[PDB]
Amino acid sequence: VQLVQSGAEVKKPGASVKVSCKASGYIFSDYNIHWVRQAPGQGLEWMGWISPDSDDTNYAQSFQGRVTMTRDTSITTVYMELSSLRSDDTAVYFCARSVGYCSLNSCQRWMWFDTWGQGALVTVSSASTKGPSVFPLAPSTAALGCLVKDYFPEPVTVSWNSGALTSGVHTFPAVLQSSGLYSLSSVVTVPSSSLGTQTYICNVNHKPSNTKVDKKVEPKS
Amino acid sequence: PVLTQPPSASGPPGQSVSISCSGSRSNIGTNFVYWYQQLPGAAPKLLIYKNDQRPSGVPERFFGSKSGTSASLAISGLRSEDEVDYYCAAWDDSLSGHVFGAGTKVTVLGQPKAAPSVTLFPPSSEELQANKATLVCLISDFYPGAVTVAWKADSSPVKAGVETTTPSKQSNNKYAASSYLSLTPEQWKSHRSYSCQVTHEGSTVEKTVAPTE
Amino acid sequence: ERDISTEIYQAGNKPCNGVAGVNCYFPLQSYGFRPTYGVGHQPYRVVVLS
Amino acid sequence: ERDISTEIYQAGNKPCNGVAGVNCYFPLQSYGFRPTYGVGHQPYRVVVLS
Amino acid sequence: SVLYNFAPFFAFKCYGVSPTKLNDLCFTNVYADSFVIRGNEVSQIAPGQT
Ligand SMILES: *[C@@H]1O[C@H](CO)[C@@H](O)[C@H](O)[C@H]1NC(C)=O
Repeated sequence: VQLVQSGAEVKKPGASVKVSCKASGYIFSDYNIHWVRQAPGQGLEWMGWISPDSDDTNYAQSFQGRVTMTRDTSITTVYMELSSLRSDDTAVYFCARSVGYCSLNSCQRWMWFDTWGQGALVTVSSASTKGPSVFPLAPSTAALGCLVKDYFPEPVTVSWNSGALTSGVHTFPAVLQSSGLYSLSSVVTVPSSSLGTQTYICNVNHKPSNTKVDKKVEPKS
Repeated sequence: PVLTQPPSASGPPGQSVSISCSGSRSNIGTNFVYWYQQLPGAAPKLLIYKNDQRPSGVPERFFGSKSGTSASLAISGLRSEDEVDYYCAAWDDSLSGHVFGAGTKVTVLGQPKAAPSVTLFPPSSEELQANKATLVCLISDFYPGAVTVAWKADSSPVKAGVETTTPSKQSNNKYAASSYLSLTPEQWKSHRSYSCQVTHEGSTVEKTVAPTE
Repeated sequence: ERDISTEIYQAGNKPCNGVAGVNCYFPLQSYGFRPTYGVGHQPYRVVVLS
Repeated sequence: ERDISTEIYQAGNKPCNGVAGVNCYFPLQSYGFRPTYGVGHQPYRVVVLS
Repeated sequence: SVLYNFAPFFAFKCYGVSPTKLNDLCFTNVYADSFVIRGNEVSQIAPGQT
């Protein structure tokens, strides 16, 4: 059955982030859950388990006080708070259900994480939460691009001529910046005969800031 | 503790390939070892439990076993499903919890080489009237990824506040890298010109543009 | 119970009495044992005592 | 006399101290306690008096 | 004692009397039969398996 979980967004280091996993269909009094994270550039890492029918809680040998685990039997949800987030914890956290039931330390040989759930990426960085700023750009078929800077947080949606222009649209992946903000570009491939005769519009939307800014790109002579 | 795994193991289709996973004395050798695979951008599933058996809905070509303190997994038939990665899940007593391998990348034994197309974009006059100048130059449609961007002010490689990302796999199995470097607008206007010479396999394409184009 | 036979099995209603058609197949399929084959595709001399 | 131990029991000429799988076996074994079973596999809580 | 020196085994799970106590119970008829199968087939050679 489905084991959907609720993610979060970027936040300052050292505070507390709450992640929740919801269960349905099966009886949530017979199956343990396990909490494993997945960061880019590395593999899976295991943290600990709880039980839905008891107050059992177990921790990894490296996370003894950084994580405390919470049970909500009436709501049929399970919660984790992470205390004092480091820098190298930008990962995808997975709510995993294993068949059977174990509380003892020596019981864990026969458990395998059977029914996984979709994870969500939570992040650690440092920047202010405000809308994107669009930077004009001149061309070097003639190629021209649209630059958007200091948007916080991810993601943004790019459209050209308010969706009327779709051919040749190619966005770019977000770069890392030392100042804590993020940057992105959108370069289109248009013919050079219509560089100035037919002029396009660059648009971008950022739903966490609920702002929309439009421009009018023009090549320089 | 952790287990040693090959970073990459590959095999041509039509036959089988083997993936090894060693362990310590009290990691595999007293405890069972399980095999997990995960699709890119999805959730992992279960393939081998109790070192021999398989759950329902898994084809019979996936087989693995262990003899001593190490285990091996062999897969036969690599068309579209064995390009995913595999993990060697087990249990030990030192960490008192489940421990996982580093990660094995499985590929198959082919795309033509794409020449890089770098386009150095000078800042527009709309940036100059707002007192800003971000020098940008992007490389797209190149394979394999071996690009290296050098910020040259026509007489010397100068690097300051470099923001370089990694190439990403698009829908055409290609790459599109990017690199930004913001400058003070008077510093950009003091330059006679600018160039982004990227070295992709040795086919360096010179792209020098004027500030006034 | 061991069993030895060589007659062609028919998987449908087509009577095959010496031929092997689209639904008539040979019931004795042989292996292939190459060193190219992996760990799980090699012959093991399975002996059982009763 | 109770006995708590997880050392590997050997059943062959080769000695086992941390290796299992071919002739050496882990001594504990877990019950598959399910309510699907009948009358002969249910978990009976047994208390004794001496 | 001339049993365990015939190369390292792959599967020796037993479904009855222990292999080390075989000297302590004396039999009247033991059957021996053998064949070769692929490595993907050793698992289902078992009592009650498909
Ligand atoms: C099986 O017979 C061959 C034939 O000489 C011999 O070399 C080998 O040692 C025998 N196997 C064993 C386990 O003794």
